[PDB]
Amino acid sequence: SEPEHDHRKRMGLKMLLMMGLLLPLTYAMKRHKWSVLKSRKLAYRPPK
Amino acid sequence: TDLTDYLNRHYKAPRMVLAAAGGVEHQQLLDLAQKHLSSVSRVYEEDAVPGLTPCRFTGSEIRHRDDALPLAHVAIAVEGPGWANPDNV
Repeated sequence: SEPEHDHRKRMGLKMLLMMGLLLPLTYAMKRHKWSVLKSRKLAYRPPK
Repeated sequence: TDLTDYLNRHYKAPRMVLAAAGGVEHQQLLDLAQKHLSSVSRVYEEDAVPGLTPCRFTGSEIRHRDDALPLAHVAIAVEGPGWANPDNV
């Protein structure tokens, strides 16, 4: 039923290593491009 | 008291330039500075010399949104070198 087993698991660990390499890169990029926003403090100065 | 302390600390003698430009000569101005401007402070009063620390430039952004104004003013700048650096020219 499965003559595909060894090559499937080969692509499996290749995918796992590639995903574990390329996911913190995009995570750090997203954290940078949103840490420009999350440091924003707002103030309201009405004329009273 | 705050103004008295400020004038005692920061209006000292070695931080003053007496500058004259125009129809004057240096000898009469020097005699007038000797007569009138002598003995300004000549003292530190605590043996604590005040100085200057290098102030860091940081990148930031301030937005004062007020939409009832007719026009918008935006100033964008980077860090300049200083007075003593020739590349200012």
